[PDB]
Amino acid sequence: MHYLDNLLLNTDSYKASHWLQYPPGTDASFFYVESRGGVYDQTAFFGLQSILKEAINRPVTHADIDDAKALLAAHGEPFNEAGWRDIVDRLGGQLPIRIRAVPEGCVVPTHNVLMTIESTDAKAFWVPSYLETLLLRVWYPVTVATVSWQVKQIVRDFLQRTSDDPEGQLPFKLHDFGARGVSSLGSAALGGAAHLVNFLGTDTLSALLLARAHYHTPVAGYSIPAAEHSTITSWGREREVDAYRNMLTQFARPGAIVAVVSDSYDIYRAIREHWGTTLREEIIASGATVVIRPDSGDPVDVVEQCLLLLDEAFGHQVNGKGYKVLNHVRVIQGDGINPQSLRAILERITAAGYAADNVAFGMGGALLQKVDRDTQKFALKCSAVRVDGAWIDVSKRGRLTLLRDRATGQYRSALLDEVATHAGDSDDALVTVWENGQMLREWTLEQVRAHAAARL
Amino acid sequence: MHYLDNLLLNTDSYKASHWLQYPPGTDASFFYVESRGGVYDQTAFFGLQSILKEAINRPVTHADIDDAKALLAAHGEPFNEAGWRDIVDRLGGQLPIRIRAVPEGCVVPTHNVLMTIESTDAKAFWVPSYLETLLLRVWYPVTVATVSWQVKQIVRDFLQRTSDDPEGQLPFKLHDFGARGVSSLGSAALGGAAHLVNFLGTDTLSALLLARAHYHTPVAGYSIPAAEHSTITSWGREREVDAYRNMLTQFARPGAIVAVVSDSYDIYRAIREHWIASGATVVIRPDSGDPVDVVEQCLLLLDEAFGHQVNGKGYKVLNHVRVIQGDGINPQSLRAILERITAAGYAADNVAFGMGGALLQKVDRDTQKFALKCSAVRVDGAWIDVYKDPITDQGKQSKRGRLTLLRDRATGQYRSALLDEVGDSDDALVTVWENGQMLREWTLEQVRAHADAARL
Repeated sequence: MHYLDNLLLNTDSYKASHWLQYPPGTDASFFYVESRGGVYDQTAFFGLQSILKEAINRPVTHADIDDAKALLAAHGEPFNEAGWRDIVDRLGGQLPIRIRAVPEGCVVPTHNVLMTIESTDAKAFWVPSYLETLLLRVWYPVTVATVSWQVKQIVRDFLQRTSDDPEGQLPFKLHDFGARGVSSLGSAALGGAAHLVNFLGTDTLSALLLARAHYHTPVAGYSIPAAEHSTITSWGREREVDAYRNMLTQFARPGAIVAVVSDSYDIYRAIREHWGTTLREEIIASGATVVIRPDSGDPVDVVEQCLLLLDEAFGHQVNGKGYKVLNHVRVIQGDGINPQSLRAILERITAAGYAADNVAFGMGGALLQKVDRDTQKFALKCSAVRVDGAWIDVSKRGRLTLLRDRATGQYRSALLDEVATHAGDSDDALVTVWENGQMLREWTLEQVRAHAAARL
Repeated sequence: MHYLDNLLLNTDSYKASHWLQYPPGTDASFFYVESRGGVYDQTAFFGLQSILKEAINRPVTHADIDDAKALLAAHGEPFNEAGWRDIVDRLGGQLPIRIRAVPEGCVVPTHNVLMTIESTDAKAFWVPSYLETLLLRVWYPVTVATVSWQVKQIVRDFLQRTSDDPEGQLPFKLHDFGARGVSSLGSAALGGAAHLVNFLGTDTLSALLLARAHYHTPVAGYSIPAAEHSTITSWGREREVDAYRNMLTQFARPGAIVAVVSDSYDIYRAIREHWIASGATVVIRPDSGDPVDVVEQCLLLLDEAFGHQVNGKGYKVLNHVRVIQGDGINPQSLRAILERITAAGYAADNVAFGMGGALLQKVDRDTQKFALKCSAVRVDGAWIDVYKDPITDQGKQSKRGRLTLLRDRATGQYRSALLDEVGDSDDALVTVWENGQMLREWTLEQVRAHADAARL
């Protein structure tokens, strides 16, 4: 990625000449980030720590300026060469900004300050605006973390009603399969880590690498061996049961979990005859759990059909809450899953008397790629500048922060002046996470996961 | 950055388990890529060269294996340590695969082979499937290049009918400003470069860096200084005319082009309520109103204040001023604008378009139904077709066997064909990459030539 290792070019073109647009005598600038609404009423704030670590990873250099000046000139943009040289020569190439943010993992209602960015040097007051492009991409990890968090609340509800161990089951019920469906490796890593705020199951190895490098977590998630259509069908139709038996031979051990896509030829026959008759005793003797995966048919209907046929072959127990738990086998549905279809499946199977323990869900592109900056109407806005020594407002206005009520937990946005006058009942909910080149507050993924305490 | 620098972990977790699942006697695999349909009936192939240069940038090493071995064990996957050590020790850490692709920039109807991947080593025959995750993300640059190419064909049609210089105007008519609305820096670079296949205007500086590093083109695109609305709002309402005045004295010079943003109502007051010498062209961007209506109204008002000349086709061309619409632009609304303004008698010269998230982010793997399928394997010395039964395949695999793409000599038409059958057609794929060596590479100039030659 060394070709992209120049912070001065990690911006929109027109920002190269933007400093010339401020009023004469401008001395400082203040910006905030918020969700202005969208699909969900609240957002799980995540990813700013990774953005800052990766995008601002070294001092700016004179060679950075040389390359940027030449490229921008031929590209058609003026460039503040003298201003950047001053940052290199006088400020050590460190950016004079202060960033404050709500602790990552907190879930905050929309229309609220989530981050603020302020200039810390009078001559280089324009730096916050230069960083708008790379900082506003925080919309992506926030939105993925929010989608994942919203799904977690849905599953938790049905597990509460129908399972004897809701919180033991819950972290494995949404599995991220989206690395092939997202637009970049870097997006897979950050989007996948955003899912891991809420769940433990992932096939996005890049998310483990980002969690290890940026969130102090050596092993942030887990997965299982799983068959693909192409390995099954390479055996030939006549050897479908041998392909399945090989999955057991390689991977079925006591306590192990193994997923097998079972619709290469006919999933009803696969369950009734191959798994449920020919291989049944081998599965029982393995001590393993076999997870059946449909990959065709109506997503809701086929999950219920699978549970019924698996029940007929393997039996069930009834749990403390009166719901059936299949013996030795589970179902995972990755096809056609969104929060609406996921809730529909859970509604269908619990109404048929099956515990939500029996099923798990996969999302791929619907989680990592079918999100955009408008999903939660993300915005980064200038709220105040200092001109001739006086702070001037630029409907949210002035130097702002986020407050949290100590008794109710409710959030609201406020002027910084009111942290003192409202020291009763409310605390400042933002913390300073980055200032003048120094990251000042780091979270572990464990801490982020603890914050994501939020229910609704 | 460096935390993602291990090709062995740039895959889905279950791919670590995958080689154990093939039948005894397997020793080759074959894969093809196609678009199965979707929004558009043809796709511009672009981006594989950047994916290969960045994702496979060095030989695999023993250190890579040690790191992958330890993480995957903790994560829950088996790992083919011996197979990877053999690749490092016997094959120099070079991946034993052959990739063939249509030359980048070529535009191919859907339902056609665009790429094939085949194993080249009998022991390491499982390597192509291991790379499926990172290779399938070629869907993204192909899809962005396709959206941009489809916009180019619409604008081309209207310029041919109403402009005296269609091909001179065309490359500046769609401007990318998606860098803040895309999910990561890497996606901004690769998606932004996909737009540069068709057009010259971009605010995505990351795309310039990728075009230079991966497509050998140091200055691939251009932009102009542009007023930020909120910075103008920082001068105070009583000095808003002062703010726009500053914009021109800083940037407006003879051959220059400068953009000013404005609320549509203030364009009215400026010309009808009353609220040329620099030699520059000023491009006005309205920020309010309906996209089709407001562009027509701006042209009418601007005609009042600046006048126009009639070109050789009979259409009015404004003096000194142009209009760019960057709000609400998608291919359908862009065509509605061109219909309206040309019905009003204005040449397509007068207007340009911007797309942001709508170009770089609001696309997914389903936009062009992008597929990568294993279509054949060799087992016990015989090549066999690989496929799900038609009743469960749901149309996702249209082809079987070892395949290529042909170009008809008489008609220039593309069609897909079995390699064993391959008469008045030439093979349209070239071998771009084999066993660690990039065998055919393109400059962006060549890519653009391919795409610009394609029509409809």
